[PDB]
Amino acid sequence: EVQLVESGGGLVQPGGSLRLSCAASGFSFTTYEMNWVRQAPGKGLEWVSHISSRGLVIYYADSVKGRFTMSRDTAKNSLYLQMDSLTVADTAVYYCARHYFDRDWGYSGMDLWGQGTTVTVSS
Amino acid sequence: EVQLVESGGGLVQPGGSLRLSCAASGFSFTTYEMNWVRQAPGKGLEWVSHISSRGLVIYYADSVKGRFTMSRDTAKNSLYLQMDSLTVADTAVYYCARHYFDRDWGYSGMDLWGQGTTVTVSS
Amino acid sequence: EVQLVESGGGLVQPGGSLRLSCAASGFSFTTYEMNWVRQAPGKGLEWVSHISSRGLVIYYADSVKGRFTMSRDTAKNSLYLQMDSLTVADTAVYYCARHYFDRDWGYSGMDLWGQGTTVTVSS
Amino acid sequence: VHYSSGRDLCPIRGWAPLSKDNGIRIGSRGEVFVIREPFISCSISECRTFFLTQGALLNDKHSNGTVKDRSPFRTLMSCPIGVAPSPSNSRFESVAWSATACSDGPGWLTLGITGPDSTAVAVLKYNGIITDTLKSWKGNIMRTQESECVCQDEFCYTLVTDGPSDAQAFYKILKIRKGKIVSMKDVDATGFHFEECSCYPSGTEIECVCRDNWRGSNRPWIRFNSDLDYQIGYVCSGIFGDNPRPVDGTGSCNGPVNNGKGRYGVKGFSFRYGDGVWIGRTKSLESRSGFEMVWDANGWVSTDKDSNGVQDIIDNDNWSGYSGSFSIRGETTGKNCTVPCFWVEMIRGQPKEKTIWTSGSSIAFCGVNSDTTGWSWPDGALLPFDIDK
Amino acid sequence: VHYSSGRDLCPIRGWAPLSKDNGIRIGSRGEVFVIREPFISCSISECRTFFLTQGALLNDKHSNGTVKDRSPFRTLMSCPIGVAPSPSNSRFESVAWSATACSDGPGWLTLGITGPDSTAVAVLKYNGIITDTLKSWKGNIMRTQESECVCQDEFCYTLVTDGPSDAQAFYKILKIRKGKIVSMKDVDATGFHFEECSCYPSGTEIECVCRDNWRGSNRPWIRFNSDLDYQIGYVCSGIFGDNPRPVDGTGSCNGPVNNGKGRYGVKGFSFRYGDGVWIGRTKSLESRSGFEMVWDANGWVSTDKDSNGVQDIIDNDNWSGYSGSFSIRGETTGKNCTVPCFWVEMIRGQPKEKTIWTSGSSIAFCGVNSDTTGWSWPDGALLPFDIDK
Amino acid sequence: VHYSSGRDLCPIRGWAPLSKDNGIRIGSRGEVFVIREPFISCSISECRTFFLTQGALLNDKHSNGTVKDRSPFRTLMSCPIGVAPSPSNSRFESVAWSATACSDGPGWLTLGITGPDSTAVAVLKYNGIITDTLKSWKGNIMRTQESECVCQDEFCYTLVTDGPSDAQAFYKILKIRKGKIVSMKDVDATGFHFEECSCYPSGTEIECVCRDNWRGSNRPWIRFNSDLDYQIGYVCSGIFGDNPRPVDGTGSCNGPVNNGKGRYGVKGFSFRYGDGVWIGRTKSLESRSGFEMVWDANGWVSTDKDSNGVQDIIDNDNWSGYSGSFSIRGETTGKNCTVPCFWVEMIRGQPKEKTIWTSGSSIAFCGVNSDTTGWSWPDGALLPFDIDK
Amino acid sequence: EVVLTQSPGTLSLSPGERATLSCRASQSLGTNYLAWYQHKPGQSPRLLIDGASTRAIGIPDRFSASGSGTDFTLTVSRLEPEDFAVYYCQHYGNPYTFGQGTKLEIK
Ligand SMILES: *[C@@H]1O[C@H](CO)[C@@H](O)[C@H](O)[C@H]1NC(C)=O
Ligand SMILES: *[C@@H]1O[C@H](CO)[C@@H](O)[C@H](O)[C@H]1NC(C)=O
Ligand SMILES: *[C@@H]1O[C@H](CO)[C@@H](O)[C@H](O)[C@H]1NC(C)=O
Ligand SMILES: [Ca+2]
Ligand SMILES: [Ca+2]
Ligand SMILES: [Ca+2]
Repeated sequence: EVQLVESGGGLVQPGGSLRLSCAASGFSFTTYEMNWVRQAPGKGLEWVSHISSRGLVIYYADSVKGRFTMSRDTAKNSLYLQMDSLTVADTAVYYCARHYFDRDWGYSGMDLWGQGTTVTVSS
Repeated sequence: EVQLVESGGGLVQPGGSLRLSCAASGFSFTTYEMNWVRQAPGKGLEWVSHISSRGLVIYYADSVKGRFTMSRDTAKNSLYLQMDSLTVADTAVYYCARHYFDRDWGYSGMDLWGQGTTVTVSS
Repeated sequence: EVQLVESGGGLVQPGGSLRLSCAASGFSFTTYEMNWVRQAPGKGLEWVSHISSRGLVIYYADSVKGRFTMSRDTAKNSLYLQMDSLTVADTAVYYCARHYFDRDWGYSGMDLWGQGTTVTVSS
Repeated sequence: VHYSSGRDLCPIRGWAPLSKDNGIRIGSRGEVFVIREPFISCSISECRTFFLTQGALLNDKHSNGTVKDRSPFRTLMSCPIGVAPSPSNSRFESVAWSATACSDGPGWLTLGITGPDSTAVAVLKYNGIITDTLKSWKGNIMRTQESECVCQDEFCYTLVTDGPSDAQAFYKILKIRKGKIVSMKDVDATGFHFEECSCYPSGTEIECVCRDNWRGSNRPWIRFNSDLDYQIGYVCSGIFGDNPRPVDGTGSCNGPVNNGKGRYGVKGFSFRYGDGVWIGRTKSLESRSGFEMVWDANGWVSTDKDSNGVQDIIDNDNWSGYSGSFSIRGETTGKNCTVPCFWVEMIRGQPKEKTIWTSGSSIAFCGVNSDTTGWSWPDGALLPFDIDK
Repeated sequence: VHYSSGRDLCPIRGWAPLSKDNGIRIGSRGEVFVIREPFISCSISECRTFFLTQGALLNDKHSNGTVKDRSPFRTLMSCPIGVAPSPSNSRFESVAWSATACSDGPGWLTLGITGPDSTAVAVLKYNGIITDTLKSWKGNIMRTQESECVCQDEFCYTLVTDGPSDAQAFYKILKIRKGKIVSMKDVDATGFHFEECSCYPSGTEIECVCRDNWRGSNRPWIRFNSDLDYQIGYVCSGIFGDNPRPVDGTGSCNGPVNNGKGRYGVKGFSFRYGDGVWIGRTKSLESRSGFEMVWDANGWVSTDKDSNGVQDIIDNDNWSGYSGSFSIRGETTGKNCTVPCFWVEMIRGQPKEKTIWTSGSSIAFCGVNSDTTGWSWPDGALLPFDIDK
Repeated sequence: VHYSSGRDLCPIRGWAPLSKDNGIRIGSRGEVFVIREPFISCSISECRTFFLTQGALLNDKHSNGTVKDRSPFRTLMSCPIGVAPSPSNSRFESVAWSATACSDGPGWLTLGITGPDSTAVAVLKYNGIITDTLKSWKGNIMRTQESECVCQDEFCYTLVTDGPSDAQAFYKILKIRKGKIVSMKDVDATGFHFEECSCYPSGTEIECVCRDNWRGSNRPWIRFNSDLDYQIGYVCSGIFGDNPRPVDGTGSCNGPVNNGKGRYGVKGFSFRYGDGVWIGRTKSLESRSGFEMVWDANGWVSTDKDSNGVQDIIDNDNWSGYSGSFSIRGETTGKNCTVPCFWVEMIRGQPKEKTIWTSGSSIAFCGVNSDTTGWSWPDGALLPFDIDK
Repeated sequence: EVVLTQSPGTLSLSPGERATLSCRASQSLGTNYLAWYQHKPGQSPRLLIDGASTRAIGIPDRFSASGSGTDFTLTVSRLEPEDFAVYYCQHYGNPYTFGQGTKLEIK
């Protein structure tokens, strides 16, 4: 029963901050690679961030650079996104997604997604 | 084909005595624990007596104490209840029931019941 | 495909003779015991003859003794019953039947029958 | 080192469990042969189980009507003690529908009978190399013990029967060395019937208890030495041993006691201790159900029905069958005496239950001079299987 | 060559993986027994896994209600290390529903208990030949370690329990040579409860850590020499080891610490190094889930809750069970130190999941004085099977 | 007797078939593991096949998605040559998702890596007893050859990689005696990439041909002696060996030749004979299909594309995979030359076909100086199986 | 002594919705020795729930029980017209007691 569950969405006045969490069950973070993806209202998907099986944070999108921090914790199997100084251009739905790196073929593709959480920024 | 069969019910004038028997098939009394239970007319169940898998008569209900003697016989796989000095308050249906004692978890619960026999006390 | 097939029936004037044969397939005569049985016109079955796996003719019915000779042949798996001095009381249907002798329990019973052949004696 | 002679049977107070197969419980999903008549024989380094297979697997289409014994497909095979008779565990021994086999310390001798009902032939092998053959002498089903033979001082001894199953038969003792027959003797026992003998070594002689299928409900015994001189008789107790049998009463040790239930029988055993006897017998008087071991302190010289202790092996609600005796010798254990042991067969299927096949499993016990207990060690399979529906 | 005496335990820093069965993953399509309580014992030439079978195969009709332990069908068998317990890989050892077995260098000693609840009997074999028997002395369920015994200088030592499971019991130490009992001693431990002891050799003595099912949430220990003189006590740390247990607090090494969660327990182990201790314990306080190894540098003389390093074996989301300790000796490795090792059982089925059966697999680790890592090695089966629907 | 040093490779003209498993053809109805990366290693008395199992059986529910390599369930096992990897034929060796193993005449050394992606640990065993451990030094996936190691004059040599798969990595040579590490050396190869090296003994040195996974389509080689002094380079021929590769052209033996198809690769091998070379390569430029053996008489000193004879092993319509090299030595055959041999893996399942699993079988050939032939020895399974529907 | 009080006294429901039966002790049980039995007139009782959580072998999936401390609850997810009986909670720890029962009839 492999699954992911998001938490932490809500409404924030501009300039604020939030802390989203993704909790996993059925597997371990010591072998798989994790991703934060988002969908804007009425727009297509956008890749936000990617972390490796080893802890290194390989990539951040240019729009969220300097304000977002991706981190994890393997003792509790949890993933965190700390976001600061929010803009009205960050209202969205967020998913945590999983994919793999093989040392013979390599980088299969995102085959497990969480149900997603909603965040809004307004007055 | 594990089963239990009761015998010995009937009508007794007050002050008399009876001897009920429960005959088992499919298993042995050298590993399982046995019980006499009863249902009054129009009332809920009442636990009467408990005997262990190695002879000790662990429990007798306060009401039947001093007048009821539980015993068994493993060579014939039979259980006996000798009841003496009957009261009008002993009209009932009697069942023999089986349960188990594990030395790692312990005392599962009564999962096999006999079909039951009827006894009446009146004039 | 264990089976038996009869042959040799027909019409014979009284005082004549015939030679009936039963051919077997699927098994051997070196382990099984064989029998000739008959059914008369409008009458129940009658046991005629019995031969043993060791080749000895154990039994002949009283009504047909001195006139009937049961024999076999294992190289061709065939059974023969030459009959002599026929009477009008020999019009019947004949079957060859098979049964077994076990050295622990013994003498199971006739479980395989041939389709049967017809013989008539008249003028 | 060869099994020597002169050592007596060990003092015993009870019987302790040795092995259990659980063969039909595993054959429900695994690959297990359809066997019957399993016996146990021990050598200087290991104990093995020999059995006769019908040539088919359990829970298969080919196991149809395997209640019949003589067929060109039976074979004699063997496996280690207490292990399921699988095609991956069994070692081929011989081609036969009747057989026996023992060891003389270093190696294995096997005897196996095959062929038609009237001209059967027994082949004798030593370590897999055919060394001798014998042919039927009375033109009737020729058969042997179906338990181990006794091999002492390099010589092995067997007993072989031929003739009718409900009248007088004819009996030979065979004395064999290193796989080939060196002597044989004709037993003259007018009024007796020996079948399926169980033999053990006592003193400087061989002691055997056999089965009577014509008119006896007690068991006959024979005793002989290396010159093939024999004493014969019946067990003299009033506690009868054969099934079917009459209620306990007055026995006799000069002739058979019929009392209405002599015809038919089962393979059994008794151990003699001076004047007393250990009798292995089933609990039911009509069927093959239950099994117990009875100790009778006058069982060899007196005809009374009283005993001195009973220990039970299988209760009255479960099926049993053949039983047999074997020995574990001082070259293995290291003592100055031979430890007696026995085994019991447990039959499932026809003719008593609703299936298309018949098979059996085994349990084995050995005697000890210390504290023991009595319980029930049944078969435990839940019939019928999938193929029976 | 026999396992001598005098060599101390060996200095370690961590634990390195040794073996994994993958037994329930293979039993989904292959032939694998339904086992439980698997332990590991090593001799001069090989290491073997002993286990107790219910007499049935996995994913079969006969595996129905195999949560119950005492039955006439359990047997003790053994297979090589790290191999699936198949009918084609296993060697029959004994008939028992409680058992233990060790080696004294050349050969194998086994002890197995069978019989009714009130008159159970333990049979002692050496290399497959029955050499001794013992009978219950208090008329209540008689039981033994379910892990290896310690055999040094040709003498083997075990501990045996008898009596109630929630009150005072009665305990014996048995000293055995070449398969037969030469001495035994009655342990007088008023106010204690020893069950399922795990024993290892230290110095010239034997060290055992046991389990309390009456009123303890820490673990009791016993130490004795070849004259059967004993010291007894409790583990003196405040980091409790039993299951269920309360939160960590103040410990005591003169008596049991209950704190409301003493009743019941699991088989466990601890290794003593001078003043410190290695404690093997599960991660959940109520269930049997997870497993970790804790190093406490004052764990044998101080009652504080502080520790000095934790390494984890199974994470908190997976099932565990029994655990035990064994040793690999200098006659095999060639050192002057004894290498300590442990094994963990992993239980699947009832009472916690929705099936008709209960089984277990195993993993095994050994201690090394070098760089190691911590990860998770769970069972990995995908329940329920086909028969459960 | 230990495998000495000084003997040169042996003169050959062609390759003769040695073994075939037929593993997936049997796993359709039998019990066969789901394996991958099978290699072959020989000792003084026998040749064995080592393989890495996913912990599941073929045609089962647990073989769902076995295209992924690193998991806590993989194990390293071994079976005799040419026999199906069954649970009843295989002997447990180690716990690992990357491994290697050789022999030094009398015994077996195994190395197996397990643990998380960032702190993996390699355990070194000699005859089943844990003797050493090593830990990752760069915090990235640490991996080894997946073919035999070379063991001469009691010392065994391996090469181990750590670091990125598409940039500069870091390499060590390990020198081991009787199971424990006695030395190691850091290879300084700025601008190179060694992975999955295949090694054989030549003269008084060890010769290895490796895999370039960063920008190379030819193969890099390393040569070293017992003091761990190394020479490095590339194969100097213009007949490229990696996969994928561009069309044949101008080669180079001072650096990698990319030509747009360097990234990625497969495990391969080449045998050096003075100035010439035997190159083992697949027939398709984009996929892993087919296999042939090419003889180039200037392949080690010249960069031309011309060759001097081709013999084919698998035709262009069938799947291949990894390939590797092993040796059979003069202590076994009795010559003064070392016989070179190779093996080929054949992969079925994902990512190229429509199933839920991935597995592989093997074939093995040895070199001879006599008349030979070229044919096709494919896998021959008929996919998909029952579980895939 | 543990006097097990079982509520509600009488329950009326239609076939298709969810039912809950509560069994509550007087002093806290020191264990999880509480079992649920089902009794239908003209038959011997039947074990439903064992150990206050584990379910007996061969019993449908609409039944599930739980609870702790002093409060225990049995729930039937979707009633079916054959599931109307009397339900008893029993404590086979110490001391031995039975409940008085809850009767489930048809609306
Ligand atoms: C057993 O054999 C009989 C006789 O050939 C046949 O009628 C019957 O169908 C068979 N039963 C099976 C194979 O189930
Ligand atoms: C398990 O056994 C019980 C009888 O003890 C039976 O009611 C149930 O159907 C069995 N389940 C199986 C064989 O699936
Ligand atoms: C394989 O596993 C996936 C879940 O990982 C599941 O959706 C799929 O149905 C499984 N297929 C089979 C045939 O087992
Ligand atoms: Ca008789
Ligand atoms: Ca406790
Ligand atoms: Ca490349």
